[PDB]
Amino acid sequence: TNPSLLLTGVAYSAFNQTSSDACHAAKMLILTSGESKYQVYKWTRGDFDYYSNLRDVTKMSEEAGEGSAYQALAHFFRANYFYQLTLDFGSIPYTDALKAETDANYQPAYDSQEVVLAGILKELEEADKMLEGSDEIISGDIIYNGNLVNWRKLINAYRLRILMSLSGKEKVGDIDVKSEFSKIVADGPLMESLSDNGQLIYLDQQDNRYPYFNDSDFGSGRFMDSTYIAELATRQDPRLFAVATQTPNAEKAGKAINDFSSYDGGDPAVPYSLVNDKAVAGNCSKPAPRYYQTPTNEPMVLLGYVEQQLILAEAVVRGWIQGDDKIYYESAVKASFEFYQKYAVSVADYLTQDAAAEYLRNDKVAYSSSLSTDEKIERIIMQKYLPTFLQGSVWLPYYEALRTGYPDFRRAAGVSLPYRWMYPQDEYNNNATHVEAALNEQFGGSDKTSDKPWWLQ
Ligand SMILES: [Cl-]
Ligand SMILES: [Cl-]
Ligand SMILES: [Cl-]
Repeated sequence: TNPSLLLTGVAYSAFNQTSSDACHAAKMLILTSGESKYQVYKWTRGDFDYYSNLRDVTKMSEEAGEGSAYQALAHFFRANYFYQLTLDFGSIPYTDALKAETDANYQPAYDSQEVVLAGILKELEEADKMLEGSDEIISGDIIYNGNLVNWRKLINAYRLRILMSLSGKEKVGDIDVKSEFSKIVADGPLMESLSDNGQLIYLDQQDNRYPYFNDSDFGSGRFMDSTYIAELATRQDPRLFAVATQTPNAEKAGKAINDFSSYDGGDPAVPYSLVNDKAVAGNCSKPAPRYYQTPTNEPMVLLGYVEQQLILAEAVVRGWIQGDDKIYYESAVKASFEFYQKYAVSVADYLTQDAAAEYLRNDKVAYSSSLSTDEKIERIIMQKYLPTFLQGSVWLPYYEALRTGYPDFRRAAGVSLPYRWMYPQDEYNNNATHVEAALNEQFGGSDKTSDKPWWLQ
């Protein structure tokens, strides 16, 4: 082996992450054949599966030369997995992780969420610095074909993602959140267009195909959530056509593809049996068939230009940086249309830049200085949320709803949105002392999905 071969594997695994479960929690999909615990906020324990991925990252770093670009990339991959892990749980193994075998008698101590977040922000800072000005020629880079500047852009965008998630904090470790954010924007580099997306391209070849291709979970029981359809339809958003089918009955009636009334979903917060009746009757939309019938569908975007620009828009509104928030917002929306136009081939004519410009003039979408601050934030977060259908943002749109309040996810009376996940049973079984110490440091001994983690306090 060699680091190039290992990079290919590490990069594929990281950039191929996606979560249909998250899309139930984020009110895009429903299950009508049974109760989805994600749809109705009944999850309990999470899992530590990303530690296996982290062990592969470690192997790639150990095989590479000290100070090499591969080592910089390892910091990026570590940051991405640790960020996702800490958002799930709070305190997690970090500094003490990955030093013994997974099945060793020794199991790792947990670091506080603040320590993890500050740590990975510093790892990303180090990665950006390591790559700066580098003439190193790497191989196996299936994301950016060896362009180290593109990696720096992605690293910096990721730092902004993390920092914006910490909008409720002045400091994280010794890092001043707003001043660090501003410094990164000033220094750059940042993604400049959709071409700079941190995304994985799929190919019609063994082990290289889109992850939902021929996924059996797309048959019976899977439909669009009525609230997501409504968010799109009320904005006259033609990305609706790209993500969803018409209802079977609307198709039968010969309603136009761009007739917003020909799309409908099921109510996620009523008993599923009632919504199954609506779906059986032919009155619910399903995910577009390209999501499971095409071997390359669309690239999986770990972190893209659309999100980056909307992070920047929010930072302007919050006063963290100067800039034109309207054009950050509009550049993001326009780029999202450009993305869907490429991959939603059957509805591409509705997704031109002329269509984007019209969409941006719609009620509920149009952005201007006269809007209230809360309205601006809602606009921005909504545009971050809408294009994350079956995408590489994984649970992040759910956590952004916890941070910002947007969207306000439909749920039955008395149902709370979980803040986090409980620790895996395996941790209680084999790492009990360290788990107990983590619960005592965080929540006075409690481990509940309703325990509010540090980043939201
Ligand atoms: Cl090397
Ligand atoms: Cl570990
Ligand atoms: Cl478990």
